[PDB]
Amino acid sequence: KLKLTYSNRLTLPEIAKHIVSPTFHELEGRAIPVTGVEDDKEGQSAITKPFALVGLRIGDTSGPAEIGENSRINLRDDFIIEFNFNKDRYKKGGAETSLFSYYDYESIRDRLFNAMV
Amino acid sequence: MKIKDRKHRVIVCSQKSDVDDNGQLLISRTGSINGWAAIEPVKAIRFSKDGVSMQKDTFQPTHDITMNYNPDVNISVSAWVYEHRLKSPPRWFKVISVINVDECSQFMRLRSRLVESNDEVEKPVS
Amino acid sequence: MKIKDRKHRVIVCSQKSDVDDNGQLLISRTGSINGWAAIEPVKAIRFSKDGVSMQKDTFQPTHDITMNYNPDVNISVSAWVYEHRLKSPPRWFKVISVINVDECSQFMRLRSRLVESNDEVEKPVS
Amino acid sequence: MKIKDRKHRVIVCSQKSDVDDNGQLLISRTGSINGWAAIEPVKAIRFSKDGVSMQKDTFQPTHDITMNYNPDVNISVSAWVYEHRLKSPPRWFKVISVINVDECSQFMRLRSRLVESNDEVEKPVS
Amino acid sequence: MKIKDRKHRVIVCSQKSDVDDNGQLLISRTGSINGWAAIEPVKAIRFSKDGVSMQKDTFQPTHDITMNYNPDVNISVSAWVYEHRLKSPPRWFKVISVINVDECSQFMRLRSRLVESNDEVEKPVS
Amino acid sequence: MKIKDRKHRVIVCSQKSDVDDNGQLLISRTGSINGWAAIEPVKAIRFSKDGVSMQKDTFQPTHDITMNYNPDVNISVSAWVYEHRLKSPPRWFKVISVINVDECSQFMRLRSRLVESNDEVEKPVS
Amino acid sequence: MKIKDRKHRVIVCSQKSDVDDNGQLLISRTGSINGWAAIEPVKAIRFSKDGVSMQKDTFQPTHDITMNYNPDVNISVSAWVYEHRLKSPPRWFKVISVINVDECSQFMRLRSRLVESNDEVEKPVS
Repeated sequence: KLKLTYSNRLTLPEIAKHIVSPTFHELEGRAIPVTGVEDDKEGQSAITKPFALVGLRIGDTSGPAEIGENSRINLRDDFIIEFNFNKDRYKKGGAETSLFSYYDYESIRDRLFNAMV
Repeated sequence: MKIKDRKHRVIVCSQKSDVDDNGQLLISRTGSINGWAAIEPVKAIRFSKDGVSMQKDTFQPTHDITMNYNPDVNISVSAWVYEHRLKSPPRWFKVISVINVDECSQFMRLRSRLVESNDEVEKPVS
Repeated sequence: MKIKDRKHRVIVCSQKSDVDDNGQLLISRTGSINGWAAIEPVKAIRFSKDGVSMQKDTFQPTHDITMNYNPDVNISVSAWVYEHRLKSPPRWFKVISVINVDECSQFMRLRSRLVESNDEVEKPVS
Repeated sequence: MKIKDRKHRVIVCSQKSDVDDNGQLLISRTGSINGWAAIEPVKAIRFSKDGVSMQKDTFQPTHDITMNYNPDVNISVSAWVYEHRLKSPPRWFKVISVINVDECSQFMRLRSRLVESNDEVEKPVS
Repeated sequence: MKIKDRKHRVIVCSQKSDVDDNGQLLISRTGSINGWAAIEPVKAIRFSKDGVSMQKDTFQPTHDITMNYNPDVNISVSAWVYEHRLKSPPRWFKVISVINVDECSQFMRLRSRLVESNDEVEKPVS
Repeated sequence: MKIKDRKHRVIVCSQKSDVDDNGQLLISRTGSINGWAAIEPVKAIRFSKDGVSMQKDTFQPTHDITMNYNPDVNISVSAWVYEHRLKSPPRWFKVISVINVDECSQFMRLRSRLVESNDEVEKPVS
Repeated sequence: MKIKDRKHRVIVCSQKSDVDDNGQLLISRTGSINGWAAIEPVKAIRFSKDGVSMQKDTFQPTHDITMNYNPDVNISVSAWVYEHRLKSPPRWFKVISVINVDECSQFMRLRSRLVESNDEVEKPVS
């Protein structure tokens, strides 16, 4: 088995290493944790496709979080997994497929959820 | 406009589309006009690994195309433009709007968005 | 363009990247084109203690680079630029977008953002 | 405004409208002023399959029409303009606003939006 | 400014207003200055059936009126302007703001908004 | 800045303020500099019945005042300007900001907002 | 740029800072470069009672300073600039960003914001 940094939660690198990389073979790795989605439209897009980023959204609390006082402490972590894929265009019958067309996400969702479960 | 300017040779096409069984949309484009034309850039471009232009806000043009005005033609939304050159790969333009050089009605100027430029581009249906 | 303008000698590179075991991102950059080029500034720069540019809005270009148009090249997102000068520290430019000087198709102009300038900068993989 | 400019021949009209039994609104256009005019484009146009302009912000003018100032006229909201040509299909303009070339009060300029251009356009009620 | 420019003859009036018994507001206007003036348009106008202007942002001026600077006059908010012409219907301007042509203090320029132009316009109280 | 320009004669004052017993604020202004100056308008004005300006966003200037630079002076927020003319009523300016014509350090230019112009204006404390 | 322009004499400094025991932030600054410079204003300023500038957004440059380009120097964020003049009080500038006049690499231009000008200004640590 693996060895976890903590007993009951996973840091983003752990996600990118153990939930994303082993499931999606399309990504030859390239499950890259990042500080946040900030340098986007011309900094990160150059990465080879397909690839997936993992980045914190905001740290938050789900209830009482008074430090020190002898009561439980609850914490929340919002993080986002963003993929990137090309487009297949099979051009059947002397006609191309349009640059915009339905793309299958249900399969990706099912695979991801099954792995998380 | 002067005669010498129109260096480029272009083919104007019309779009017909339908639906595959899988639900994805199919495009086929038919050549309708032939002639020389003059082309000017208006905006920068960013190419993906295979030259398909990447930009939001599809409605803004990038290249200006001018050719002889034709009273017997009725350009519309479904237009396109095609160009095959000596060495550089072919290219597809999408036509946005239209404008006479003036109401003198001598030359028709199109505003276009560049889409693709690579060896695999489909050539217009004759 | 005039011949005398192209003072600067540059090396154009392509990017290759992967993931370390620790999850961090590693970048490898390969020389692919070499030639003289002319450079112009467009915007001011703010240097950290080691000269790495500080600015958000990464789509903002800073320097314009012009060089001979090459029909057999297909610039794309993953481009870079490298320049080693007589005394000044090396510098890396990141290519944002491309544009022909005109559809005359003689000279290729790049829009770039400066990244680094210091002695520790790596040199392009030959 | 030199004499030779006023190439185009136009028919100015006033609108009269009412309600059908079905609730749909009916428009009738009447010819009232005759003369020559000069026309200048100001903005691009996008034509549907049958030439009816497609644009939001209906207050935006497209073509500037100039003709002789007439002190005995009271151009107002309900104005239109009609024009028939040698080969090109007829066209309807909608008048947005009016302006004297100057308070010299010699020539009346109209700001207009193009609407239709096709063979089925109704001709002004004489 | 040259002498010949001041084609137009205008009457400058002050406003006096009160309340009817019905609760509506009544306006009265008094002639106070006579002289020639020069006028220049700035913006297009949209006329209702009886030529009363129609604009939001009522503070936006349309016409600039220029005439001799008078140190003994104190133009203020309640100003107006009246003009009766050879054939054209009378017209009322409302004064938005004032400006010296320069601190040379020779000519006073007014920014104005057009209001009405028709045969029923009230003429200034003598 | 040619000599002849400085038509206007002005007095520069400093503001001293305190509180009345009723809580209302009191102003006192003391002449500190006198000399010829040149004045230029920058924006229109809208006068109340007694000529007090009507503006929000008071930080924007209206008139540009230029006079000889003085290294032994330190203009600051609390400045004012006063001007009494041959026939026109006295006027108060409020100083927004300062600027050298250039770092040549010869002429000091102020940006000011006009406040009042009427016969009842207080004259600067001698 | 011509030789004669560089009227002004300036001292370029670097900043080192630490924390007092009370929590206050202490700044000390040392001169590092000597030379002449040319200075131009870009924006008006308004002084407090002792000449410390008041400004929002705190990094919109006001004065442009130009001097000889030095390839052996690496300007960074922590820069400052000093100027002691014949009669006027000494002044501090804060360096916002840097730019070569051109990639000809002959002259270095700094975008700067003025801060202080009064007799009590600390002079650079030699």
